[PDB]
Amino acid sequence: NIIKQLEQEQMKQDVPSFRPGDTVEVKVWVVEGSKKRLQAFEGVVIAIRNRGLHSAFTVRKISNGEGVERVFQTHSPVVDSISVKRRGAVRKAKLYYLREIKERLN
Amino acid sequence: GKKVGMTRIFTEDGVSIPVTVIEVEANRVTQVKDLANDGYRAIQVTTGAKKANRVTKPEAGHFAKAGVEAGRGLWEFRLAEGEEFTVGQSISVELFADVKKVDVTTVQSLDVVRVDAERNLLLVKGAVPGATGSDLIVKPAVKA
Amino acid sequence: MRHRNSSHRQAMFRNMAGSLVRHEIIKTTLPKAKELRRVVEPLITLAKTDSVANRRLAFARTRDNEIVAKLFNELGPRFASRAGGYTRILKCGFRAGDNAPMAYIELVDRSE
RNA sequence: GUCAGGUAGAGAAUACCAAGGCGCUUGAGAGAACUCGGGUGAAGGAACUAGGCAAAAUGGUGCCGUGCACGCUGAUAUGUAGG
RNA sequence: CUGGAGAACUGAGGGGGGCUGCUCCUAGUACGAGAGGACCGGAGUGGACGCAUCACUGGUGUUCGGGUUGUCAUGCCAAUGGCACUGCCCGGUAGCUAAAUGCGGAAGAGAUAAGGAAACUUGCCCCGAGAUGAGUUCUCCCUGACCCUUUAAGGGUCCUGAAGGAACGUUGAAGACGACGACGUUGAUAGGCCGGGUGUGUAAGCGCAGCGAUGCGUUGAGCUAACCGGUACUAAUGAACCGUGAGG
Repeated sequence: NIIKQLEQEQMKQDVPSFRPGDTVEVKVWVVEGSKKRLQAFEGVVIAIRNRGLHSAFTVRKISNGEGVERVFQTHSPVVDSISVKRRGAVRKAKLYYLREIKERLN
Repeated sequence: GKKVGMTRIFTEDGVSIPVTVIEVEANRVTQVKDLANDGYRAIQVTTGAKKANRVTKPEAGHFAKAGVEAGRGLWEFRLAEGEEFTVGQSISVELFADVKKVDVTTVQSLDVVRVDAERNLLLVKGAVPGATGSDLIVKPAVKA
Repeated sequence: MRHRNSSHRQAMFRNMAGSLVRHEIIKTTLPKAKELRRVVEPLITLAKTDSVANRRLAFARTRDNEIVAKLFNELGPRFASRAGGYTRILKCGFRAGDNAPMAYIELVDRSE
């Protein structure tokens, strides 16, 4: 209860609802010397770890030649906004098999 | 104090600091040692509470002598000839506000992140020995 | 560092749990009786509420139609008002064969 | 040396059953200070050694590539070439 | 300056330790006839070794959950369970492990040698009274009778069982030699019954269409061990044993 009370105010309630296998765009702050820039990352969510303040999700992006995986901390200040583009119709909690999708229309 | 789990805090700039969160009730003095009797300067302090039926009266009489309520365990720290304390005095966590490095028992030179008195809570950057619910002793860093 | 094989252990508790329900009391070694509780009461708690799914799951455990019939009919209502602690263990000396601590484990019933 | 059923399978291998034959002539609790033997466990996959030995990987065939098909077919045909 | 217990301190002595390299400010400075260009101190950034070590980053997890091949039992089909290495493959919420994260070596003081240095003796961290000036400081409990009597730490009989601790039972993440952390009925430590979160990602049953193999509604639902937040109507209960009664 001490831990929970400490993290409730640190957590943010503006977290959008997304599911594994969804196409997600996430904006992340970037520091270059003395300037703050907003970087846009496009990818598909392949894993979500729910632990409250420590909740995180993995996004895989197919870059020019090879894929890139990126683990974001949902409640970190670095991430500003998260938007969902497609509602992937998968039936697995962790989509690790994409290393080596339908659309839900709901 | 008592160790109560572990968590992390996110700063405005973005970096996240893993913090050990220690709950520290008001520490109330029970005995004061001096050169005349004990040959050294130290204060004996207690914390927490103990069941009346379980606390043996040899300690209860010792606690009652100082007007102190029976706590769990006893610890004492040596003085630096620059401070004075009186029997029965209550010590809270605000004393750590002015110090940035603390020693947790020993893991030494740990940054202090936040201190508050309304909730009797102290925060330390890093990990400290022992599992949750264990007893810890926090003192200012000696290696200045 | 802890801060029978699995199959044999699971089968034994399944059999012993069924025998306990059928007879309301059984004589067994004290360690077995203590470990049997963590398998026995959960069955009675499920039997407190009756449903098609619960009946099927209760059958999947103990794999016996007689026990399921025994449950959900009188063990359910007889323990509806009781919140846990449906079992009682009485130590009864040691087994003469190998000096094993023996104890009767019996459901809190049979007050006739 | 002979007699050795059903399903799956190329087979006399192996797994799962009926009939028949049995629990092998010390047991009940507690967990590993790693003496022994398997499966799994990040990889610059040789940073070990005289020797990548023993393991692991591997094996097949609804086959046109010197990669593809693979467990089920409303229907073609409520069983197609045919003994 | 030897009565019988439960704690907090003083720390002699002994053991593990005195990491390394680079850049920036000091500074186009000192030395040298120019160029080249400091050393030390301070600050910051890597790697190696050791203690602590999980809120966050990975892997593993023979109990729960999802999917499935060959065969069999439960008088049946559907729906399950057991066996074939955990049947094989893909994950995860507690406990155990590091790549990551975090801390420690440096500075100060008395005594150096050579001609006032990273070595010795310290400061920092862990342990410490079977270290005999013989239990410091603080606290709790105790003021009970007759004979023999060579009349003195002698023996015998009767009465008493405190403080505190141990055993048995519910727990043992201190790593199985276990007297150890707490709690044991003014009682939530463990084994259950609920609620919440995470993981699994569309179960059983019913209904419409195709009258098949799937998918949708029912339903982000069902289930979920060692853990989080509550509740004693179950069980740790009530008698002993051990240790004494004013201290040369």
